[PDB]
Amino acid sequence: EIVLTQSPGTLSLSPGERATLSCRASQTVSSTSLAWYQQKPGQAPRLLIYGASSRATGIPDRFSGSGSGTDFTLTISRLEPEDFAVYYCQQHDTSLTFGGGTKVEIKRTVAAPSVFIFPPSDEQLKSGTASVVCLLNNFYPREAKVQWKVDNALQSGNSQESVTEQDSKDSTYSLSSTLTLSKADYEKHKVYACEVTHQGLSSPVTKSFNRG
Amino acid sequence: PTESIVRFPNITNLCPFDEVFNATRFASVYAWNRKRISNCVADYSVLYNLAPFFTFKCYGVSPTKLNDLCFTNVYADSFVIRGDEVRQIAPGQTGNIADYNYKLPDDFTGCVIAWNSNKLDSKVSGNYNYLYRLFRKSNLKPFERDISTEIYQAGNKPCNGVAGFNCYFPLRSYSFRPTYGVGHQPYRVVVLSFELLHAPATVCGPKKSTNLVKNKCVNFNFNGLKGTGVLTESNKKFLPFQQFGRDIADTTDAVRDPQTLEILDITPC
Amino acid sequence: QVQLVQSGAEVKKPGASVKVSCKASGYPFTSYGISWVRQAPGQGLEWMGWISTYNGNTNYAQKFQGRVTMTTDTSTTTGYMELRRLRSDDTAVYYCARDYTRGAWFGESLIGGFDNWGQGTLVTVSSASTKGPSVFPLAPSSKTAALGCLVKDYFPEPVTVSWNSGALTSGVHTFPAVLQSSGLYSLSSVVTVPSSSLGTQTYICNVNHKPSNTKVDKKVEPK
Ligand SMILES: *[C@@H]1O[C@H](CO[C@@H]2O[C@@H](C)[C@@H](O)[C@@H](O)[C@@H]2O)[C@@H](O[C@@H]2O[C@H](CO)[C@@H](O)[C@H](O)[C@H]2NC(C)=O)[C@H](O)[C@H]1NC(C)=O
Repeated sequence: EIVLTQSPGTLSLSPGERATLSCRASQTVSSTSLAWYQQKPGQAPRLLIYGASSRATGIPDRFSGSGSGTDFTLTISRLEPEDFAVYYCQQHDTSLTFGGGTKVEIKRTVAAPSVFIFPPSDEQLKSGTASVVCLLNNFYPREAKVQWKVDNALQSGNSQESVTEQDSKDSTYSLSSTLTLSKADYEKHKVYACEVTHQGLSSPVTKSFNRG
Repeated sequence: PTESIVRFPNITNLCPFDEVFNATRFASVYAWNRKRISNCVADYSVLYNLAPFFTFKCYGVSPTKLNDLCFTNVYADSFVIRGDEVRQIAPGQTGNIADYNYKLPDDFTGCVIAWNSNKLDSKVSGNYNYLYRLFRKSNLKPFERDISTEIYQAGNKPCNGVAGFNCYFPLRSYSFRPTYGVGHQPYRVVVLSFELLHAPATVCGPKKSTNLVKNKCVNFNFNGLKGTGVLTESNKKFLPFQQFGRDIADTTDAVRDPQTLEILDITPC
Repeated sequence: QVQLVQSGAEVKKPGASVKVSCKASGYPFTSYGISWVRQAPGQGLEWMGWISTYNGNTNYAQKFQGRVTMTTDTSTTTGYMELRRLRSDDTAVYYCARDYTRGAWFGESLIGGFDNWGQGTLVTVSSASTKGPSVFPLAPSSKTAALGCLVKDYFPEPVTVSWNSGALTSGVHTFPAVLQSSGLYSLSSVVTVPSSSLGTQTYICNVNHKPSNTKVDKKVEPK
């Protein structure tokens, strides 16, 4: 069936510029059968534009839609703090399908993380398993590359990461990476290392910790 | 008279006028679409609140009085025509559209609504999706549809169902584009026809009914039949399909109550 | 104002069936259809189906052609949806919306969209039992400073965390829960404190799990 592609995947702007989002249709879609939706974090979606031009009820004038045939465009003239959300295009010309999604965030000055590390607590040493957490405090932009090392070697698979939402005040992210593994191989070594690379830093950082 | 009494059928569902006017697709004029509306409340205000570019012209009744009239049925005929052929959608009119595609009877008693649809039905490279019949053997009767294509032999020599000189394909295309004038641009047309018979008057309209009062002179209103008089518990014989009785003086004298299915005599007070 | 209210969350198990309800208010029920959509955690929207509130005609997506079925009740003006043979991929949030894409009476396409949405119902499908959280500390090093507490091996999803009951709200980072291969969730809470308050101030975190009725407090101190 008809496949809609949203480009790009993420927009990084500032509170007051102009935003343009593009939806591309595989086949030809009639202009009467396309709509746009906005979804804020933790809320339900809502209708913005229908018929590719018309505006839904109660929608501020700053939203406009246009396009035809195989290319459609949603424009926001000026960006407010409340306009940072995810936008979806829908067609119902042949069946009904949705777009991929396009998140619009805040673009600010480049910052740097605050990489830390924590040894396992003594309460986990008798449960047969342990975990070590590498932390990355307020940084920007989001994309940071983190690896774990048992003092000479790169591991994979046994590590999972959590990334927060963009901070309300300074618009920065925070990341955590947890390496969990039983105390058997944990006792086999003494020192571990977390290696972090980010666009903000001028050199990849490596923070190590030994047992003691 | 003492009291005013209104008796209408107890129906709740609303009529689907939003599905007729806001339909994504419209039909051609030689294959116009017809929809049946019954058993619903018909509020016509939504057809007045539209912007003053919806041409609205109705025959046999005024637009203001539509909210106090019951009907047996409503029929909605939808199609798309050219800009300057909206003149031909009228009783007692002729032309290429009226003679060969869509005909209205002289006793039409119905409304016609048209609006510009250039933003939807036109294409830059040409929109040949809408057709109309140009050749026919004879004019067609009111409300007759001819969804059929066969060769038209204007001359005298028959042909083997294939076109050529003096053997024409009946249908033609409109070829709408946005770079035309106002009379060469697509127009969406909806024709509403009010069928009123000796029936229980399905399509009522927005009106709340009152309790029945008898043996007193009151103002009464049964399915739009309004008058002043006294209502008596009649003992006449009505067949199950009969709704009211007429006297020798060509005016109603008995009527059936649309909520409880009993008969009543109307008498001057 | 148009309003739609959905039921509560489900903790269904694989191979079971689930009913989701959606009660409408503030408009003529039979003039509009009802559409059902869903969103899996971390992914986009996905249409499930449409049902007419006038004659009961339905229209499903071929992915759910044989598994889903929707019904309506005009007396209470409430829609219902069954999904059958629940798999691990059916954990999501389900949205009921008022429809303006297909006509209720004649079933043709309109100019519009889903113009009124419900609150959403979270359905979790996993063959796991309710387990209370396990809480561990993670304290700053000997040498601002950072610390926190780890809550691990808990089910289901909802767990709340606070630092001294909102005393230290400014400076709290609570990361989203992650689903391990054991079918259990994990989460970390981190605070940043002055480098000299490590040995003076008290730093307790209160973690609450409702389905297991746990309200446990734990203090983190330097070592
Ligand atoms: C056809 O639809 C228009 C627009 O309807 C709105 O958008 C749709 C997606 C859907 O969400 C509807 O519920 C919305 O009402 C209708 O025009 C609106 O009508 C209401 C009520 O009269 C009015 O308050 C709004 O201002 C109108 N909005 C606009 C943009 O004009 C219209 O009623 C429908 N057309 C017909 C002929 O029924």
